[PDB]
Amino acid sequence: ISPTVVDAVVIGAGFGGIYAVHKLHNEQGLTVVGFDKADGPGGTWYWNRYPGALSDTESHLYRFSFDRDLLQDGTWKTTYITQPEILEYLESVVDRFDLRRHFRFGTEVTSAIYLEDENLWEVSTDKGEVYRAKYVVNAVGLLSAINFPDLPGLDTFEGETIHTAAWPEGKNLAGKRVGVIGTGSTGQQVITALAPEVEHLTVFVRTPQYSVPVGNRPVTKEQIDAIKADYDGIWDSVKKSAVAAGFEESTLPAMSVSEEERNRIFQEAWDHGGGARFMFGTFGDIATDEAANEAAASFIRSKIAEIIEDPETARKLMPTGLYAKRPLCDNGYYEVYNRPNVEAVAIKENPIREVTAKGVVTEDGVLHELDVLVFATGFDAVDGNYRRIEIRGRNGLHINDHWDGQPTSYLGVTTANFPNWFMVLGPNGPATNLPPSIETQVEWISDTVAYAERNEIRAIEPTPEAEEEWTQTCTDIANATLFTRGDSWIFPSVLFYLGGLGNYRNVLAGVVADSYRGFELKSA
Ligand SMILES: Cc1cc2nc3c(=O)[nH]c(=O)nc-3n(C[C@H](O)[C@H](O)[C@H](O)COP(=O)(O)OP(=O)(O)OC[C@H]3O[C@@H](n4cnc5c(N)ncnc54)[C@H](O)[C@@H]3O)c2cc1C
Ligand SMILES: NC(=O)c1ccc[n+]([C@@H]2O[C@H](COP(=O)([O-])OP(=O)(O)OC[C@H]3O[C@@H](n4cnc5c(N)ncnc54)[C@H](OP(=O)(O)O)[C@@H]3O)[C@@H](O)[C@H]2O)c1
Repeated sequence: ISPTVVDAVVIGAGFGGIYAVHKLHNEQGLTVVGFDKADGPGGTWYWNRYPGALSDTESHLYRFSFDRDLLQDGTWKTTYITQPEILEYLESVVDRFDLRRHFRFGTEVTSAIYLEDENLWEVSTDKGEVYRAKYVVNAVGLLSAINFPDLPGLDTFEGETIHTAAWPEGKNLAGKRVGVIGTGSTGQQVITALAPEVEHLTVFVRTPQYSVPVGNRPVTKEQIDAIKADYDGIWDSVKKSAVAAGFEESTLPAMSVSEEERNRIFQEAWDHGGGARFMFGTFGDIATDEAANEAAASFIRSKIAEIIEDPETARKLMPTGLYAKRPLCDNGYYEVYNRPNVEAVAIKENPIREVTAKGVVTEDGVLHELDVLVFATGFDAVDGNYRRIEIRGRNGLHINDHWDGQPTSYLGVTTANFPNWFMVLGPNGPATNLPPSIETQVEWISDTVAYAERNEIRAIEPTPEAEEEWTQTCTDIANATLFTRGDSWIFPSVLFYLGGLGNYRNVLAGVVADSYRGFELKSA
């Protein structure tokens, strides 16, 4: 059968995909079809329904900003929002802009083959059908594939095995014996939510992490209205900031003030709450200066030692090393360990021997009775959802052979040898990866497509020299941080632009004004 021919294909129905379909169809009038493996929209907020799921950014900012009427209709109950609220918000956006009919849900894109003679992309699905399109927009997230630790004799357990990425909604664990492995952001959130309802909780710790409070407080009607009356100024300042989190970012060097004043600013941020506020709203050299970083790390350690009453229990949860990741927060995570029904096992000192029929025995002889075992282990990286599908550009070159070593890009949204092919939150993009960052990229992509249609452009792609130049820029910015030292969230090659959202917006604007510097344009 002959494929369906459309202007644009969109892959993924999260924040990015929803916005791209709305810009491409409703604004520019282009024919558009979108896909997602999920049975509905939501993206990461469709898949992740574990108890405790929470926004890392505050409620009034964890949403779209492009529509002024939609912002004035928003509502929320606490300073942060849960997964059910975010899912309902994205579902209502889909209905408000009549986007649902443009999507094929429950469908996977299995291949994308560029045909140079026709200057069209051939897209085929796991369910049989075939499309051809002029532009492909990839909003495929960072899901990659779930991680599962193969513990000896796993399929002996007569209980339930649950991974946080596949939580069966409505599952009731009140009154059960539960184990959790994993103490990342997801583990901390699940541990906090389960502990007041379960009969017993056993946390298998491998590497404790730094975490600050979140400060999720109730909100009144008058506060929501105050935010709504200054919405334009609020978004204008967020879009010029570096981390786009709602606070003023400090330029004050940490070791330049007295120890009393340093302790006061740390404590004021800690009482407020916020991972980003603590790392970037207190001083300006926590990520760049050794002594500044140590000061913040040991302040968090002293907070953990005050909270946890048992000193032997505090020791197992005491983090060490550079305070240098994407800043975690929590809603009473440390206090959980003072409950008498919560036990912590340090896997490095007391490793798991192998799991029995109804529990896990460890190497000192103790078997912990468990009804269910929760796996809060992670996934992989950004390139995971790109490398698992057949993507072939000019001369049929595979995306794996093109990114033979490390995922590269030009300005985070394109790559050489792959014309009319764009990435939302791809490699070499900004580390800040929230809605306002998504809006920036989807808006650049939509404008570039409009520019091509108006000026009769048949194919745009970046030059290899422009791509290499962008890689140099991301590595130079990265090598001024402490992150590089040792190995941070990286591939030996950098993986993110760390200049902040405002500097990233200035780069994108300059490229367009300079007549799309870096891109070859094939006319006619
Ligand atoms: C619990 C949690 C809390 C978070 N909180 C924050 C926060 O507050 N701030 C922040 O900045 N970030 C946060 N993040 C992450 C960030 O918001 C997301 O990375 C971002 O929303 C990505 O939006 P997206 O639309 O690009 O991708 P996603 O939401 O990940 O959606 C991508 C979609 O593409 C689909 N897809 C992928 N490959 C294919 C394929 N081959 N065929 C078909 N469909 C495909 C997937 O099914 C998926 O639904 C959080 C993440 C989690 C898990
Ligand atoms: N960008 C944002 O704003 C934002 C916000 C929220 C969430 N997120 C994303 O959410 C993810 C974090 O959630 P997550 O907790 O699922 O991932 P994670 O950060 O990778 O945590 C996985 C946890 O499981 C442990 N673990 C993994 N394999 C193990 C094994 N074989 N044996 C024992 N323990 C094992 C890890 O310990 P070790 O560390 O010792 O290996 C770690 O504690 C990341 O992808 C992050 O980017 C992002």
